[PDB]
Amino acid sequence: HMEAQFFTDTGQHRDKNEDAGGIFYNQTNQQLLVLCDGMGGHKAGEVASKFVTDELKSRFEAENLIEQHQAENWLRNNIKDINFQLYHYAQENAEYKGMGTTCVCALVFEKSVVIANVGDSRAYVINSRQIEQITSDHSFVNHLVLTGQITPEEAFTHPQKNIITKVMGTDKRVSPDLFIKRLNFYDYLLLNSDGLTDYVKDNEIKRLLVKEGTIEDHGDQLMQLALDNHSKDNVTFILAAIEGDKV
Ligand SMILES: [Mg+2]
Ligand SMILES: [Mg+2]
Ligand SMILES: [Mg+2]
Ligand SMILES: [Mg+2]
Repeated sequence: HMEAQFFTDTGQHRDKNEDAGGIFYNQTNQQLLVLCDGMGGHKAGEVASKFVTDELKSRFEAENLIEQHQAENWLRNNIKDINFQLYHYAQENAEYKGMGTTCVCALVFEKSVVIANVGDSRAYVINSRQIEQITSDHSFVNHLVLTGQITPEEAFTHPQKNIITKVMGTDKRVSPDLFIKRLNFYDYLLLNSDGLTDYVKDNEIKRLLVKEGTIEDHGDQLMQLALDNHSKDNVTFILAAIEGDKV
């Protein structure tokens, strides 16, 4: 496990916080990082994001040991099952129909992390020289950027800029993206909702994290930066320190 902390804020421009997440431990104290952005454009976004977070917490705490070679399958299978359960929970309740959430999550190992992603929340690794986004946004504007139809600068003002193209809960099937990332030579692992990176640029995050400070120092400063940039969304992230391999 890593030293890690969860940070969330409703933001100045939202009535409710539909983001969710947490840092959970299984029976041998392995660590699972979870972050979910519940959909505000649809009903009951906080129900959906906390449904997925609660399910991942309960399922992970019931495990004794998930070794690195089992992690991709554990995450893929549990995300698919949770999506299935959430879809039918929504179908069975008219006030929830259409609800959904992103999910980015990470199982932590000594030398690596295994990440699953559905939606436009993000995972990054950062060191003093670079910041690498591990995940790829399942968003309509990312589709437009990757197919050459708009520039990445246009995506921030596009009328469909908040639309996402893979979401938990909205269909009985989902295909999460799975990533394995070696942690060697990185300093921080960051999971975040788009309320952060829609308003704070990658190089701003890198510059903040290369400064001295504890995880709580960095997280409070990073949260204040998103708010100073007038984020119009809920802002949530987990910041985790990667321990340099000792001599
Ligand atoms: Mg949301
Ligand atoms: Mg977005
Ligand atoms: Mg370093
Ligand atoms: Mg959001």
